[PDB]
Order: sequence, then C-alpha cells, then structure tokens
Amino acid sequence: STGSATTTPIDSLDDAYITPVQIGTPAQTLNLDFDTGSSDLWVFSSETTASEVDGQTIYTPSKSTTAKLLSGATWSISYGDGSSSSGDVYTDTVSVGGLTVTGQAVESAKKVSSSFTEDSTIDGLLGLAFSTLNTVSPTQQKTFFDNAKASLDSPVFTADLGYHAPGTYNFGFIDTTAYTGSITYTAVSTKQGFWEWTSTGYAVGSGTFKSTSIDGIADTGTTLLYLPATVVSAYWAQVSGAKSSSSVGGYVFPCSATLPSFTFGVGSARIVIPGDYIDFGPISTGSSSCFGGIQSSAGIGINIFGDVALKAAFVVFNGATTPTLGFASK
Repeated sequence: STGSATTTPIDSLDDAYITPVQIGTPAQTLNLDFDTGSSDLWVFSSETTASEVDGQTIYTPSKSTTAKLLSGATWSISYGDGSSSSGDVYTDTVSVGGLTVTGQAVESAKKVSSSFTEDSTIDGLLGLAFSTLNTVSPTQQKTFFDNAKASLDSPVFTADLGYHAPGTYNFGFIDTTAYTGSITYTAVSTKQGFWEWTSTGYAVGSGTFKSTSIDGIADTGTTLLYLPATVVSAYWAQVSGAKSSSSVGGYVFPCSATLPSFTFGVGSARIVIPGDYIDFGPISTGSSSCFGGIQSSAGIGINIFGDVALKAAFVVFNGATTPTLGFASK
C-alpha cells in the first residue's frame, strides 16, 4: 500500500504545516501537524476542557463506530517549545492520503496548553519519530508509520515541504519526479528516539564550505533551524545590523536586509536554503526588526534541522531495519 497527502502552511510565514487525517467511522477529518520529532498522535476532542478549545476541529469518539477506549491508558507530553497536552486513549481507524491503519492509538486531549488553544489551525499532532518516544502509559503505543510499515510497498515516508506553498507527505514510495539529481542517504542514530544524523558542514552565502560534523535531528514539527552558536554567529555576521536580542529571544535583523543563503552538507552533497526562507518577518506587527530563521541551539541540548532546512529538500525517512535519511535538492 501507499498514501499521499498534501501538507499546507498554517500561515504566511510557514510557522507549521497541517495535513488532513481521517479518524473513525464515519470519517472525522482533522488537520494535524505531522511531527518527525515526536511519537504521539493526539487530537483535540470532545473530552478537551471546553475553555481550552478555540476554533479547532474536535474528534468525538462516541460518534465513531470503530472507536474503542484503550482501558487505563493515559498520555502526557511536553514539547521543546514549552507547550504540553495530556489525556486518555482510544484505538480507531486512521487514514492518511488513502493509507489506512486499523487499531491506531488516537490520544484524546483532556488538557492542552495555551499555545495549542491559541492556534485554531492545528487540531493535533501526528508523531513520526520512533515509537520508543511514545508517552502512552502503562502500555506504550506505536506511531502511525510503525503500524503501517509492514503493509507499505517500501518502509519509507517522505517529506516535501513547500516554501510559502503546499507540499506533500508520501508513505510507502519515493516519487522520483519530486526532486532533482540524486538522493544522498546518511546514517541515523535512533538512540534518542529521533531521526538523528550528522551533517558534514555548512556554508554562508557564496562563502567557502566549512567541513565540520553537526549532529542534529530532522524535525518537521520545529519551525526553525537551530544550530551551534558558532555556526549561527557566522551566518548573522553576514547581515548588516543583525544581532542577538535577549529580549526578543534570538537573532533579529533589519527587515530591509537581503539575507544570504545557507548551505548544509549531507555526505558529499549540499542542500541550499535560499535567504528568503530565513526571513520570519517583523517581531511584532509593524516593526522593522525581523526575526531570523536560523537560531542558536545552545539552550536546547540538540541541533534541530526544522522546517527552514527541510523545506529546501526532498527528505526520505527510511524505516528499514537499519533506518537512514535521504536528502535531495528539488
């Protein structure tokens, strides 16, 4: 089997991407944030505290003839941005782009933190990291990809995120028309539960490539590119007037600037992030200070190849017995 679904930016900045997902019988379609940095499929629901729902579409398990309470199971998750959610668990039928999994754990939110409430466009998350990170207790549950894998034509999914435009998540096949050149594959460590890999270096604009190992994660659920402070300083030093602002929470730059590109290495291959992809717009409405899309990872504990980086590539998440990642230009 295969599946193919379009993923759409939630706003004009590509702050996140939503993909429609069918849950239950008859189908209830929710727009979920596909997140290769986490491993829970959770949704706003009829059980979510009413004051914490503000415009999201909810899953109502009592209206699904295939929903079953997973007795005794609870979940609770906290994300790197400080947001969180928790609740109980159903199993139900879940389909993405024509690919159907029966018995998928659908984690129903009883509580969500303010940033979820305040974002009316995201109805939940669909985790695509390794199932060892799934938070369901006392019986850990498998991700949608893990459940689908054996049925797929090939044990892979691909992320093809657009810049200010829709893109595609495919399951079970590699669309050879969706990228240019060849796909360069690189080793993955699953020891932290992430799609963790080592970039071979970077360049800023037309500058020379610096060969240096940068361990980080391919994370579709993180907006920006978070890299070591040395790398980030080298980037922003090429932008007149750019500075790190403790009050804003990162590097800002004059909105009048033209940003240089940023290149990252995948083995001997190179992925070029155009400068425009690094512009996240005014820090507040009407400001002439703009927020940068490359930020320091120094306070995180891990480097994160988020959407800013991934949207410059066609990315293969290869879930073979020994997982690997593939990157192609497009």
